[PDB]
Amino acid sequence: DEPRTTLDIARIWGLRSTFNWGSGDEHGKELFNTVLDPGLRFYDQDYEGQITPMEYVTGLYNFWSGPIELRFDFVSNAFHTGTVIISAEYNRSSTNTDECQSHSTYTKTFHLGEQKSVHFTVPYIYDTVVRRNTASAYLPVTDYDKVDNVSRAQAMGIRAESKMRVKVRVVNVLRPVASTTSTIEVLVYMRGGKNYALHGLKQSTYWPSNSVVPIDSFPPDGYDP
Amino acid sequence: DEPRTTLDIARIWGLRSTFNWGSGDEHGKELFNTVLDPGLRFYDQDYEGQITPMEYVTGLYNFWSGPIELRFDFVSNAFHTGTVIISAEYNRSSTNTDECQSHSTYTKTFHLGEQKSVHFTVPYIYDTVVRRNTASAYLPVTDYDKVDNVSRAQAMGIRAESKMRVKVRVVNVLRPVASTTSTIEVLVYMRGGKNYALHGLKQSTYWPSNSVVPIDSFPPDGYDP
Amino acid sequence: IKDILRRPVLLFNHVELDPDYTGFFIPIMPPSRMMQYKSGDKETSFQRLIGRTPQAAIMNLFRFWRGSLRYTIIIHSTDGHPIYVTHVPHTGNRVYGLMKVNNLHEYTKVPIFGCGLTTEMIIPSVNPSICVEVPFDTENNWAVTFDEDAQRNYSWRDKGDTVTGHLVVTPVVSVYMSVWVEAGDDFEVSNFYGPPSVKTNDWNYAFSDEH
Amino acid sequence: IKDILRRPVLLFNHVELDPDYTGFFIPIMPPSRMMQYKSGDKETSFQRLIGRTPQAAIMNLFRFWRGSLRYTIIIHSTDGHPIYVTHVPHTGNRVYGLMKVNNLHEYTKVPIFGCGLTTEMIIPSVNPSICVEVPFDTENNWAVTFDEDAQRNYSWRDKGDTVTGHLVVTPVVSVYMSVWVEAGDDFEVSNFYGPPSVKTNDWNYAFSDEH
Amino acid sequence: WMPINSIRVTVNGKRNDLLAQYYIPEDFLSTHAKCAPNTIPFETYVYGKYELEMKFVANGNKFQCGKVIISVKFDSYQADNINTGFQAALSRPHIMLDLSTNNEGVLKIPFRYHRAFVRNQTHKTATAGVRPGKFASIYVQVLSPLQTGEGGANDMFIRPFYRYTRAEFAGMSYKVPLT
Amino acid sequence: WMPINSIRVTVNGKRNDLLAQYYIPEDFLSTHAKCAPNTIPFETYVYGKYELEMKFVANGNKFQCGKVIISVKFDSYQADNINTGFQAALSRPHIMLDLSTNNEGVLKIPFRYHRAFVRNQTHKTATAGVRPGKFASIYVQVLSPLQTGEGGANDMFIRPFYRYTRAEFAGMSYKVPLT
Amino acid sequence: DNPHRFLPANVSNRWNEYSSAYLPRV
Repeated sequence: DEPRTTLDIARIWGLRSTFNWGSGDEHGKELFNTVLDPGLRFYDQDYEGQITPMEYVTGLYNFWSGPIELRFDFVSNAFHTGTVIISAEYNRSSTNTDECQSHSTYTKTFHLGEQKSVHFTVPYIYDTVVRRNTASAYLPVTDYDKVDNVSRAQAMGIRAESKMRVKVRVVNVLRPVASTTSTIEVLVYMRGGKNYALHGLKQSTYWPSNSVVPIDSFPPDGYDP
Repeated sequence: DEPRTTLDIARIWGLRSTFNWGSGDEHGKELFNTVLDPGLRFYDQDYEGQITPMEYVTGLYNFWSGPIELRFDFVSNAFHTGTVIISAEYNRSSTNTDECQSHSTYTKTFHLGEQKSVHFTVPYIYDTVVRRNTASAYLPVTDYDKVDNVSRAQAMGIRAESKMRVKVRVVNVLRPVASTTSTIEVLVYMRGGKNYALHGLKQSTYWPSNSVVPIDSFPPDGYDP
Repeated sequence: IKDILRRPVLLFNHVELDPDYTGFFIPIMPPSRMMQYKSGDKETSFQRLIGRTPQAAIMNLFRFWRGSLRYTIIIHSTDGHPIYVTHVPHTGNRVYGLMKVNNLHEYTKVPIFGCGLTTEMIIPSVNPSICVEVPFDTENNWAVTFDEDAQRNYSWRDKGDTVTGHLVVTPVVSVYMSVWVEAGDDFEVSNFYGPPSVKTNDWNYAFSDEH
Repeated sequence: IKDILRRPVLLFNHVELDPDYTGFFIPIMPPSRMMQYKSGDKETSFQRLIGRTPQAAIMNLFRFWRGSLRYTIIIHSTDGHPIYVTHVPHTGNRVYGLMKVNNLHEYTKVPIFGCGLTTEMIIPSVNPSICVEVPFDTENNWAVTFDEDAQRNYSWRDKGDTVTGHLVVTPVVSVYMSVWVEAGDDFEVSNFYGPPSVKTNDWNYAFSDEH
Repeated sequence: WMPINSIRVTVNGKRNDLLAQYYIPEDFLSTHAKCAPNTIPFETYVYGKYELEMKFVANGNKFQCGKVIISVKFDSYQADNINTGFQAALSRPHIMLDLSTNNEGVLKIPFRYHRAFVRNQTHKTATAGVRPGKFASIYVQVLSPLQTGEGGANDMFIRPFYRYTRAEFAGMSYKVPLT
Repeated sequence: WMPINSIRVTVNGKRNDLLAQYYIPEDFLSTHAKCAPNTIPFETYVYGKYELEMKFVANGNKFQCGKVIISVKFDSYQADNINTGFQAALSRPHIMLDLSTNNEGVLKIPFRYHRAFVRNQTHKTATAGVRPGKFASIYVQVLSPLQTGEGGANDMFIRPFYRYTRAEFAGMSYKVPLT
Repeated sequence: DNPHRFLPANVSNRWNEYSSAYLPRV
């Protein structure tokens, strides 16, 4: 049952994000919206938290390819009812208020009711056979050095930022009974597809941020109390 | 369809030169005259232009051999009429005014009319099995240094200049109709024969003369505007 | 996983060997969060980039490991002096760097390499580099990869279970060395822990494709 | 064509490696008009005769290339210090010579060879020369051979497609090196462009057979 | 078949002069024949592979004479100003038009690109890191200048026509106006 | 499938009230879903035969209740204001939507027209003697008014979707903007 | 500054490459 390859670890489901869906949310409203890049979660800010297994492992490689799977678990009961539409968008992105632009792409409409979960394979449609990682191959900065344009100019590579997105919009407004909660949380999982690939070993993007202590000489280094 | 060898590139037709043929040109007049040397176009001046594929590739080798093919495309119409004689001359050359000297060698008379093109294989007849290149094997002069006799005396080799020529003379004077042009242009193509050979890799004779810029560090070297 | 772990990871970058000591100790354990640098902590002989290697990232997921490790040691010299690399089995301690064993001030008459333990010599004039394979000479079934706190003073027998022994380098005269480590052919990992809490700031030190 | 391209072409003639930097970068691309010297332009570390080699003349005709290149690196020394040659895959930049990565002033504690990337060491005391084969680790099908203007600031992702990665040489102490390049066994060229506009002045620097 | 803009060849035109040039598919979408039904699938799809066929039809009189060459350069982005002569055209896949006889010529253009697909359209939301809509260049060049008789016509015309022999599209999206 | 404009059903809506109506194909070309790729062939071709399929999806809560009917009238030009009741809808091909259960309904619409073809587009040059782009009418009507509970929602929504099962086109011409 | 960086406006398009309209480049 133990994973043999890096691709086996990428096939483990991991919680990316969470979003709320309420009865106040009008039709065509973006409940969820993100750039699907397993290289970096953000291009414009620091990340700190529990990254998904497929993102963690993709951080070790310079290249990735293949479909990415998603799973939307709705933390609800039987009395909650509504409809959403998941949409994989390519090349160009849609306006936040324009639902019709999202509907034109590769979509799956989910009728929430008794079933409180839906799977979604995101097709890999790019100009290249593989995508290079947005993160760096080698980063010698260890002590949070204040960056300048000269430092950026002398970087390892140039970040090819992805414009490909997945969005979740309201089709039918959530109409739960008065007895139950009006708003529900939706857990967004991700993993690599069955034909997910990785290549080009490099410096890891992610590194432990909690309870990091270097080893000392036991017992010479003041272990005898 | 892509070329696999240097000999495959030498088998591509390439425009050497152009010459005019008019109604004023009397019989026995040299329309065309050149030394057939794929090593160098000129012995007594600089060359700059679009060199033929077979000359470009022959510049990479110290030795060459085999027949050379020619093609004379007459930029004319049906109403143009006349005759020329192509002549491959060996060892000794003919006088410009003496047509009879050119007629004694290996010749092909072409009757211009409906057909506006003629092919001509030049036989390889030399004292040696292969010919060495007239150009240098190694030239360290990069900055157009003003040459002296001491520089020439300390050259890589001695230029064995060829006396073999091809000429095109008027047999019958061009007699076009009054309605059309009196003068026409003739395009002279060349390539290596089916048994054209090359040997002895060396420094290239020819090198790019247009839009030559050396690489710089991207983006360190002032790419950030 | 095994293919990734079998490539070498650079541990020590040009570290001094001193003949006044017993030798430079290397604890037999793979690269992991245990050897990770943190901005502000005390300066060690270890390199700062061990934590961010592919293998270290993999070994953070598995808390068990069994089998042999391979150590590529390069002596920065071209002298005819022999530099000895002695293998110590699992005794129960965990140390690194230069150490005087039993705090003596003389070790030429009582060398660790001439005590009885398994030893191999490097002759820099012939070859300054060597690759040595250390066995799994321990009482335990598995060797523990990492702990939550490496510097915590807990039960002393359990404290030493993170290593399977030591590798001690002893010179004749003062000389520097560099050390790599990799997994052997006979090597396994188990006890999958899953991914930990992590941080990154790679975005900040690079331009986008739109200038 | 393949036979011609597989012979070595000398790139750098006795160029300095400095340990204050990360290392001497070599962009993974074959010889061509891109590395051609022009009389008057700024002086580079590259040799002047790369443009006039047989292989460079061939590569000017083909704008696509796929497969591996082989780099013969000679370190001008007989010391016991290890000089590391690290392979970087296609990241999207294009640089050469000595460079401080992220403009730091210390790289012994954070070496490029001990980050995780594929690396090979040279030990001049044993052998000052090495021959290393770099793979085709890129997203694109073909690598672009040349551009019309090498120094033009155009779309940044397309700008880096002329290389498939880098080869970084890092010393211990200050030392010089010389570098050749050739095509690998697994290597192809395509996208035939035909002959460009050219010039020569070889006639002028030689006597004729008639004095 | 879909016709594109007319080409004028004059007596003033010298050898090596560009009569016309086309960056494809870009120029067949948003400059030449913009209202063609050939351009409809490019509105919705973002990627594609494209193999073309280009016919050329000349109409010069019997008392005129001259030569024109049309060639193709595969993956020509930031390499249009080099290997761009009559000699480079004669080397690469090409056709030759005699201006007196009025012989037709057909260029069969395969897909030879350094990526798997070529991007169809630019967009405000889309990245500027990849310049789209260009996998090749076509050049129409003078090989031998046009000549004419006494009191003759000082120019004559050529008309190109294009068609996709194999146009596969990929990555469906919302429809957009072309450039 | 291509979605068209949303329909709002309120408690105020009485029996026999038109919620929406569609003159087809006209209204699917130049009002509803104008940027759809379904509308691309209508630009070039002047005539055609058209068999459609229209799916309807309702979303009312369990404490609501009501009935909606959708029907089709073939060749409805100058006969939309007669035989246009709930009773006429029940007679003609139709579907019935219960607003509580949220059952889906599909209308299979054949081509039944007094001519061979229907004209696709009007034009300045084209005749005004024949009114084009209308071979049928679709009606969405209230059968039983929407009702709700105490402090409940006073409205709920229905979404139509259309597709051509058999769209044959005839008479090619230059491309024009739709209406 | 470096003249290769940016093309003059008359010969080039918006993307900073030789315009297709500008025939005289050859």
